[PDB]
Amino acid sequence: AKKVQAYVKLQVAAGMANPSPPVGPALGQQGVNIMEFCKAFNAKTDSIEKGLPIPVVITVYADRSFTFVTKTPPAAVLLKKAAGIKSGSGKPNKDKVGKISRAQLQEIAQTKAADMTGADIEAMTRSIEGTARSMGLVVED
Amino acid sequence: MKVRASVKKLCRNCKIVKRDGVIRVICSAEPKHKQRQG
Amino acid sequence: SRVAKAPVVVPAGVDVKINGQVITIKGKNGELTRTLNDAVEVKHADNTLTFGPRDGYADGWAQAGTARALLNSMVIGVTEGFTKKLQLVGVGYRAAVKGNVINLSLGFSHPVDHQLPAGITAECPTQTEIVLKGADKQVIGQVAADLRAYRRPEPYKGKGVRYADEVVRTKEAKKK
Amino acid sequence: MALNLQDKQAIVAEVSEVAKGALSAVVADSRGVTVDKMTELRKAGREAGVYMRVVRNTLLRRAVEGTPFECLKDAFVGPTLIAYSMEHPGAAARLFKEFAKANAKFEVKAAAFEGELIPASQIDRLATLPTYEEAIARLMATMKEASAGKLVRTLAAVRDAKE
Amino acid sequence: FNRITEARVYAADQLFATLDPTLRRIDVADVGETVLADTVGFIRHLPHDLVAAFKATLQETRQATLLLHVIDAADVRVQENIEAVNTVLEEIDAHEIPTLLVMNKIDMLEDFEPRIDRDEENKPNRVWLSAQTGAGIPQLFQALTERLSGEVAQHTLRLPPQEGRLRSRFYQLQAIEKEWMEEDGSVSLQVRMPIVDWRRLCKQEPALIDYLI
RNA sequence: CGAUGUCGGCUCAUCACAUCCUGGGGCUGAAGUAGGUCCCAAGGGUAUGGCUGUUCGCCAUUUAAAGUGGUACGCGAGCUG
RNA sequence: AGCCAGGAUGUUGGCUUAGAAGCAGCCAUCAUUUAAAGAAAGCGUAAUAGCUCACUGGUCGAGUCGGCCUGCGCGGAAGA
Repeated sequence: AKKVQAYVKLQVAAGMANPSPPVGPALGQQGVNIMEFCKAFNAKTDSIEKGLPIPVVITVYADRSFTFVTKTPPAAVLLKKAAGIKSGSGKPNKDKVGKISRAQLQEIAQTKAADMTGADIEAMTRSIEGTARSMGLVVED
Repeated sequence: MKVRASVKKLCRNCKIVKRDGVIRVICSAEPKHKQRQG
Repeated sequence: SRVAKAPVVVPAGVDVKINGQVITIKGKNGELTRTLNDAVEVKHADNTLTFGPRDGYADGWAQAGTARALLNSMVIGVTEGFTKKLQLVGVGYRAAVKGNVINLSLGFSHPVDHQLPAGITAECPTQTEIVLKGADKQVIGQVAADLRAYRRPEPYKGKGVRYADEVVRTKEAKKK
Repeated sequence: MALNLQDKQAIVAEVSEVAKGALSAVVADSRGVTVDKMTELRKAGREAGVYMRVVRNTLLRRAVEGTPFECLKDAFVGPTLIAYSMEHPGAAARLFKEFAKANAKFEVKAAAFEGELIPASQIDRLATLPTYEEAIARLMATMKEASAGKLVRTLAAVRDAKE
Repeated sequence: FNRITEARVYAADQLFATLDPTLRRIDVADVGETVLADTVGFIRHLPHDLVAAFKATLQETRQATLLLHVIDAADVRVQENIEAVNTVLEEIDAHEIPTLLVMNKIDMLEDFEPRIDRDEENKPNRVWLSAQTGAGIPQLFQALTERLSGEVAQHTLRLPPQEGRLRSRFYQLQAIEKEWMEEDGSVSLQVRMPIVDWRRLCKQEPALIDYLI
């Protein structure tokens, strides 16, 4: 996309993370509070499975709002959370480690529908294929 | 710059130009590219 | 060629006035004739500003299109002005106005001054900035940079007058 | 304009959709964010499936090539961005009032309703066709003086839907 | 030169196995960047006028801040070669330079496990190598790491959520010695830099963080 | 070859510009200090001593600079030998 | 040619690693949407997030972009 400042989506892990890597100079780069936001985040660690990494779209005003906005975990992340591999290949598609069934990918388009331009769920699942192959994880139904 | 008897160019922003009789040419990648009197 | 045959069209407030090759251009505040025309038989009508090469010249649309571009610049001039934000920056620097002379401060022992030829004036929203305002589109910017000329800004911190906004070279080699 | 076949298949898209056109709809655009299409791509996506479709490359020397009706209520297509949008069967007027009711952002707008295939009208309100496709104005307000056949639908809704 | 550089410099039994000085940079724990340039190999009684012509090529050696000196370990020629080398070193100045011997070719001998070999705290050290295996290196670099510096007062730096810029500078220039994040974005670190860094930093940054001077 | 005196020095200059400085600019691996090149420039100016016949070369100390080369290897109807 | 606007979802690809994600790398780099958009052509950031084209709609209204051959010319080109 583009790379100099704007709004901050931040790939925050669920559960506590007050210091730097998600909300420190990261989120302190808009001068945003750590506490209540993390409280706002931790309050939302309830529904999202606890400890799960997850991008969040901050609402800010002139005052830089504490409001967070939840996002689905990424499909590739859904795969790494599927096959359970600690480490994706250094040459994905070429290098490989395991594989994953399509039904997972179906569930994936089922949740990633929130992030698809695809005109169909199959196209969505295929954008999930465009990451599925892309991780080096072998694709199967 | 230089006076390389051959001129050619050194970026994509490079462009040949006439000034006076002399064949100048410039870029803006770095000025140093300034060929001339080729 | 393109614009060279594109008609100029004379705006109603503005008053074009052909006289020989040159054309006096009374206007909202401008009123002159930068133009001089070696070749092209440019001409007024309703507002219609004729061009196209006259005799044989080869300079034909070159000079002609040039002429349009000029008067067309010019009439827009007799409307109003041009080049601005002739900024300066860096510590210790400053600038000022008086009459037509312009103050500038560039670490030199002698104070920096030069006085504008008329048809243009200036202002100091800050010492950091000199805004310009001139009736005719050429001379204003030319002299503006000619105002910059005393100190082409230095790469290593950008000190030196910087004509307009104008991102420049910015290297950091052989420092500390 | 582009390559030959592309323009050709484009016109084929227009006409075969013309026969398909359950209800044409037109919208001028400008800001043109990708989300535009995606929004309609959800308006025409799984929120209610396909039943309206988007197209660009739209000219007075393009759009008229596309219909036997030709420029009629269709000459409007051409200038500026025109994400021209025809609705599809099962949608007699679904996504036809939606434009102006989701209107705000200089895009998604009924342009006072611009159907061609059926409405034959422009810059005149045509929420009527949207005002059909309905039961509640037929079943309660007139005490079922519309759902009891065209014969009473003729005898009611002079105040409701030009009949 | 090969193994230390991961660079292409061919080597064979023959004399004149190298010609031409050759620059490539390397790592160092206390100045990071570290320029290298191989010299031609020597013989007994190398020609007079050769050197006189050759001062250009060795003109790099003179300034050189440290005379690393490899030596063979197979020849009985050992001593002599040193005496050979010293010879020309004399005539070309800069034999005042601190040096670092490397008894290369430990392979044949199984002289020792490669080791530090502090001749003293001064370290004109012998170093235990077999370069084609080059097994001895880490001690070479480490001993070096002792041998060139001038400011190891380390500091344990810290900040509250304002450190991305710190981690920034540290990766930007040299090294955090250690990165340990801690509560409420307060974050402690350790760093060791030569002082010029200390002041370019103390100047440019507010450095009210003030662990570095 | 019915004669055109030959090396070095010594009085004396003369031009070229293929620049030794000073003069004007381009880039720089141009922080500034300075350089390096390149361009433009011929206005003027550009080391006494040691050693040797020397030109050189070397050496000691200078100066902003100790530029090149042409000119019967400018200069013996001016000397020097 | 300039000009109006869009520049997309997977997905900051996996690996790397403080951090890499269109732009420390690495190898994969697809699938989607659409006229349109590359897991990328350039800038930027410690990094994150801007910035521009590639892409296209619109605009505007006739020509337009090149290689090849070829006469005759410029540059190279300083002296006593």
